[PDB]
Amino acid sequence: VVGAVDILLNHYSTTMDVAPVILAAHRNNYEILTMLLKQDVSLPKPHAVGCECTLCSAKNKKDSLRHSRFRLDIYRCLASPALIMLTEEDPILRAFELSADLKELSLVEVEFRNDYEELARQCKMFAKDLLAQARNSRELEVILNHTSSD
Amino acid sequence: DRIPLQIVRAETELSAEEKAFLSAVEKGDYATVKQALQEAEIYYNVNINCMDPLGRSALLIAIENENLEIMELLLNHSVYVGDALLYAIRKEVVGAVELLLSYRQFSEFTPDITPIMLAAHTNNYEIIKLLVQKRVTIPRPHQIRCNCVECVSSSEVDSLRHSRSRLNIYKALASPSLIALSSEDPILTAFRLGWELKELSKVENEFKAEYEELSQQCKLFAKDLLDQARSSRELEIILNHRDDKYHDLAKLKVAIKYHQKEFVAQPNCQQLLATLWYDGFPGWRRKHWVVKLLTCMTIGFLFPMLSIAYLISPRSNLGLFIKKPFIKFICHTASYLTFLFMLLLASQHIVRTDLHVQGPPPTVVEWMILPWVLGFIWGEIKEMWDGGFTEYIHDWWNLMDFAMNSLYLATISLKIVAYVKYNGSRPREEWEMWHPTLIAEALFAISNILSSLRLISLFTANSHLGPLQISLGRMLLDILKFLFIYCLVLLAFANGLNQLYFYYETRAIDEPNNCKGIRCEKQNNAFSTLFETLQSLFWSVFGLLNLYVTNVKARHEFTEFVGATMFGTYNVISLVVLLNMLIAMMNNSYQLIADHADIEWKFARTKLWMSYFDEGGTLPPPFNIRHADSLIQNQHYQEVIRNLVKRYVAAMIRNSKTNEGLTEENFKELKQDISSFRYEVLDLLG
Amino acid sequence: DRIPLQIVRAETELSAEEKAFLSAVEKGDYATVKQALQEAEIYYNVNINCMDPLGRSALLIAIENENLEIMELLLNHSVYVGDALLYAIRKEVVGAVELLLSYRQFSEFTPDITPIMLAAHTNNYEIIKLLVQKRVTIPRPHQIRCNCVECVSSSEVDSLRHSRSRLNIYKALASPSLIALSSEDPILTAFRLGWELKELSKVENEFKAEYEELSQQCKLFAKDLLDQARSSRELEIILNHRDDKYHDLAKLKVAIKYHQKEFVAQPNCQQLLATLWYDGFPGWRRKHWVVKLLTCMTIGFLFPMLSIAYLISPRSNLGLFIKKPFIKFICHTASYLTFLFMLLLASQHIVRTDLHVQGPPPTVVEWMILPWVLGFIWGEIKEMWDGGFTEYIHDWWNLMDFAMNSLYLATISLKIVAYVKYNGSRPREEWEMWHPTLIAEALFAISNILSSLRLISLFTANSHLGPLQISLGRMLLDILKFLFIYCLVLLAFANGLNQLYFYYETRAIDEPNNCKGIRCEKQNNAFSTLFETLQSLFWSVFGLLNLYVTNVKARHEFTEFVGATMFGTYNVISLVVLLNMLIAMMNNSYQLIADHADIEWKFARTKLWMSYFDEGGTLPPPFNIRHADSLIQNQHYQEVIRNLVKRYVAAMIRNSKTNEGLTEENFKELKQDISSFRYEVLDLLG
Ligand SMILES: CC(C)CCC[C@@H](C)[C@H]1CC[C@H]2[C@@H]3CC=C4C[C@@H](OC(=O)CCC(=O)O)CC[C@]4(C)[C@H]3CC[C@]12C
Ligand SMILES: CC(C)CCC[C@@H](C)[C@H]1CC[C@H]2[C@@H]3CC=C4C[C@@H](OC(=O)CCC(=O)O)CC[C@]4(C)[C@H]3CC[C@]12C
Ligand SMILES: [Ca+2]
Ligand SMILES: [Ca+2]
Repeated sequence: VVGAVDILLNHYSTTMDVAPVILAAHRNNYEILTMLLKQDVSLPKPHAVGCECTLCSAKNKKDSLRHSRFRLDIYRCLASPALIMLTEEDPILRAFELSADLKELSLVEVEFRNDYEELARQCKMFAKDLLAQARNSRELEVILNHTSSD
Repeated sequence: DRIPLQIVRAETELSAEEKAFLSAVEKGDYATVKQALQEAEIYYNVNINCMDPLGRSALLIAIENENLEIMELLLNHSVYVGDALLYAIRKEVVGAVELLLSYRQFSEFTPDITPIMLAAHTNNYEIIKLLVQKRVTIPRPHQIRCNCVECVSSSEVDSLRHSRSRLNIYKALASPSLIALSSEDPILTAFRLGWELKELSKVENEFKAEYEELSQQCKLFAKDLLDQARSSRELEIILNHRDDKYHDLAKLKVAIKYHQKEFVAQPNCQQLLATLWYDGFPGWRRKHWVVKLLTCMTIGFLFPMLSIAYLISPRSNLGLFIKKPFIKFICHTASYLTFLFMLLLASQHIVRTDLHVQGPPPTVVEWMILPWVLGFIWGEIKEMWDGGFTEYIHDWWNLMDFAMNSLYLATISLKIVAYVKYNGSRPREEWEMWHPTLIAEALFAISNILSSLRLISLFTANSHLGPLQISLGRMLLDILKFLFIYCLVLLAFANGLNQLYFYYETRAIDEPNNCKGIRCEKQNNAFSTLFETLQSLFWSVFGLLNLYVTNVKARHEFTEFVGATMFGTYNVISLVVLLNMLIAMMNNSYQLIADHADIEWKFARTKLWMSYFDEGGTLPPPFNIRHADSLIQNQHYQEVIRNLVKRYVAAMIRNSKTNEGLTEENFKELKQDISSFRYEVLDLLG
Repeated sequence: DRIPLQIVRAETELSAEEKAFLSAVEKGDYATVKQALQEAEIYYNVNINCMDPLGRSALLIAIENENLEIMELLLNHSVYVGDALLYAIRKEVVGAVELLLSYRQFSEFTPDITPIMLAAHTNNYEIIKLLVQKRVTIPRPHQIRCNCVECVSSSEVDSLRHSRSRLNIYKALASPSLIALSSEDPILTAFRLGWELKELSKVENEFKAEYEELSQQCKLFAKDLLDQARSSRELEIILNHRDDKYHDLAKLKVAIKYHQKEFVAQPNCQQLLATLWYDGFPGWRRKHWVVKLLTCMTIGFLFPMLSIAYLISPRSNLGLFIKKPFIKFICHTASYLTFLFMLLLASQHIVRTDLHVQGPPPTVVEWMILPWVLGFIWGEIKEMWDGGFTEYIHDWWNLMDFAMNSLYLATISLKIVAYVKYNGSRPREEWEMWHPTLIAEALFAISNILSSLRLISLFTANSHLGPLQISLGRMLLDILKFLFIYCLVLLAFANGLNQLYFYYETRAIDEPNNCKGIRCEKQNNAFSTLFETLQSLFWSVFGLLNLYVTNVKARHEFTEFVGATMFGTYNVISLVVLLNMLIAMMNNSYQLIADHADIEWKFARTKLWMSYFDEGGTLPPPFNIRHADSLIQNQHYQEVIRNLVKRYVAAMIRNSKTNEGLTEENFKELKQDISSFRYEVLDLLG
């Protein structure tokens, strides 16, 4: 609604402190995300499938399904073009790296492969689109000859 | 010249006043409509219940335009309301409430359709709920093939109606929303209904497609409800519910029974099963590729011990280890593999035996093979008994198992028989064609081939090979059909060829090297006999039949030419035409099968995993030596089901609102909204 | 842990007042907007030229909602109008008139887009007409390979810009509307432009798809204008128009030159050609197939008669008959068939010539064949002369004609070289390998193959074989590509096997029956020489190479094994891998080809028919014995073009209106419309 989101702020459920952002990102709404991210937010980091401490073992014991859905939701958020644009210094590199991760996860989480793969393709497309916006060749050079390493 | 055009089947025409009345309704001018009505009451100049060229009356026009204001006006003036409810239900609007509240020849609805049936057909949860709130009933369709009931003997009269009426009933009973609102166990109801509908698809040759579609609707509904699960606690409550032990994945088993593949393949469901399968191998799949191989190989090598431990101390660390499903699979496969290896040792004839001894004492390797054989037998026996013949009979591989085993039995019998009799030794050459030892060897060879090809079943456990195995099976059905046609052609040409060359058959002695047939250095007497002609034609398909076989020694040119021409036509029909056509057909199917490959494979894999999930299992070589509870369970299932249904209905609605285009009816509605609005404002301002 | 989320693309936020102003524009509250504007003047609390985070300023927000009233209000006040015209053009509003009338970084439009270009890219006839009315110019796109101009040779400054800029001009020049409004011969320009765009697609590899899309756009436009023809008079005026005799189907010819296939295949165009083709046989379409057959047969049989009459007295009625195109085709086909029959007789005892007379005298049959051969060559010469090397060369079949004719010439030469220098009659077995007579016979036979294959060309004429011929030809291209891949495979294994067995070569003498090679009863030394290796591997594709060709005489097990493995791998790669792939590839190609076969076939047939429509035609055997007018013609063409363009513009609009869903933006406008009306009414009534 945007207007409504504004009003509410003016005054499933995989979480609640960050669920607004997680949903917005899924809603891929730049405006709403801009509003929400105004207040500092910190999505939890999806621990890798490898962990075995209660960190994950306990959860994977209480509710494996929820845990899995939770992680997918975090990634579905992190892989939102809007969020990458707003929060990442180098949007392209993030898309490259995240696409790689979302693929690995497809292999690991065989159950939700299609989901994790769609997200990967989404990231790949985003980067292509951002390149498509180049207009002169000076820009192309800056982009294709830049490194994130000192 | 010119073709005059006239209205042949003429119908009464609307007077000018009546035309205006209906026109107002289409524009939503309450004022004019109201006035017209009032005047009609006085001067009786308009039949309030007049009809348009399309047969729509005023109330029907109002219903379609969805103008409840005008509808009320018309109803207050007591307009014929026949079938109006049905039209409203089809439009799926809240005008239904008004008509129901307003309670007390041409129709677009057959005489059988009832308010609830149509609501079900529309799948509008709200309208259905409204109707059900008031007593409503859908006739129970008689069981498939219920001739006993003379009522079914009504088919003699207006079968068309009978058939349509039945389909309408099922089309309603199979509405996701009705099943949701009415059925106590929505999932089980869908499973069952989807099966009955499939059966009907077969019995009712015509209307097959409809019944099949309705069946898929039911199947998908069940998967969709499962998809609305959010926690493992729910998923477990659903999949382990027994209608009436528990914790036996009862519902999953029912699904497998009703071939509910999509349900059994749902990601979350597959996840649970995996946890059960790889118990004891945390992240076995995650284990590095090699690591997996390592563990599997090691466990396999230790299969006899693990087996022995279970035999010794069921309640021991080792004894318990074999109970794990994945371990059983590893062991039960390693056992079979060793069996096959033993059979290979025979090839190399590691234990060589004289070719002259009739019925020799079973060789060393044989003895070793004997146990496994016996184990496999008893195994099949157990399956049959435990599962009942129907189920055992159903399994196709069971046929291969039965055949493989039977061959092994005969082999043994003959081996034995050849021992008691034919106890002496003679040059193999002297042995009669059907010497027991000879026949036994052949049977053994065939059995060995069958045994090794039984490994194909194991492919279902592999992510890569499995899907292929499943697809192949599906295609095989079609290949069989093609084979029947090929056979007919073969028989035809076989009869013909044999008919022409049988006059020129020659003796084996006459033939060089006393060899007669298509399998001699110089092929001869190929078409002399039907048996030989059939063989020759078969081998020709592979190009192993030389062309010189088409000439008769006496050299009768004409005959030979006809013979070669017949052989040639066969080659063209078989290789150039039929063979190629098979390619096209197989390409068509493979394409389709590919669409549903995963669900098929996963359904198959589950069945396999489930088999091991059970408790009655040891490798073949060592194979042969309170109502309160139910109440609670049901209560929980009902709670979960309630939530699942709730979240499902909502989802469906949301999807429709956001994933549906705007049709012309929508434009007409908006246009009416503005029109009626205009007229009102103008009247007020006027 | 946690992943921090911070905004790095920091952006200023609009003041509440500002933000509010923008919201009012979106809702269409003229009043509030008006107030805000006035207050901002005096108070200066809101920059009227502020922007949304999405870069939507007020004027832009108004243009998109298409509220010209608010637009005027905003424009009246001093609101920056940068690039607004472009937005008003992209959206295709005619509120562009207002902006054009007013005249007092991070842009969504590249710095090169000028209003005229954008309008053209949108293809709005109206909007374009407005702008064009005012003097407007689109830069010339320097021709392909115009590197000479240092202007383009300075692309080093910014290539991407240069390339993009170039595409934008063409994307504009290739707009059907701009070509309708600004070009004198809309049809010719589209033909030419289509070609250039095609060529550019090739030179500019990147943007290939874009240029190709544009070319198709131009081709479709020309066809559509043609389809707007409503009388045969118009169709003639168009197809027979010469830009600069007339009445020669000039534009039809140019269309064939530029490969405007669709234009040529257009129903009407085809119909006209047909009438010209079947002149002399009106109703030939109605003629019963049998009747037709009869007519064709008679004419063909009498071909010599008709052929002569013309020569003697073209004016003679009979002379007139052969001039008709369809006739020419029939006569010319009969001549070819007669020729082919002559060739067949040559291989028979028709003349029963001796077979040991080295340098024999030409037989009667050969003598008769000579005239035809001469005619065919002469025809080719004329073709080259009357069509230029380019056209002749372009034709694929002219290649075969050349080959056939050249061989039928070398045959003659060698025959002569043999009549001389060979007066004896030595035994054929004594003749050397390259005896001229032997070489001559070989060439003649090869040509007889080519000659008989030329008949495939005639298929284009039939409505059934024609399309098939075309489709197959296209698929041949695909096969050719595959052969390249295979060739490398062949070469690899050829070299390997030769490198392994070349040591074990043996003299033919040693071999049985003094025969050395794959074409000997006992295939021997098949891999000893490279050439044999290539041939042997080639034949192995057809299973004509025996496996005993891989065993060295000395029986070196290792070498033989390596060889067999190499041969086997080749067979797997070629027969089981590449071959099966080719099949799949071809399957796909046919599916696609089949779709365009008709346009492809009709274009082909028209070229054939056109060939005969021309006046210079006699069968091969008897082959070798005003400014005023221009102005009027052009006026007529312009008249027809005016009508066609008008009809086209209207038709395209109708199609756009009747075939385009209501996008979301459309909805937004309606909502804004109601909103504005609401505010206005509320105020007046409040
Ligand atoms: C290719 C030639 C040498 C024939 C080899 C015969 C056997 C040694 C192969 C043929 C099929 C193979 C089986 C194919 C399927 C599987 C599934 C595989 O499991 C998986 O791939 C995923 C893990 C899981 O099973 O849960 C375990 C090995 C096994 C039984 C394979 C064991 C080795 C088999 C019996
Ligand atoms: C099948 C075997 C016996 C080879 C026969 C060789 C020729 C006798 C055949 C092969 C292709 C045939 C040609 C295929 C195409 C045509 C088009 C056909 O015209 C039509 O089908 C439609 C009427 C029209 O041409 O306008 C006239 C006969 C002709 C020349 C056919 C004449 C007879 C041909 C030369
Ligand atoms: Ca079994
Ligand atoms: Ca030519």
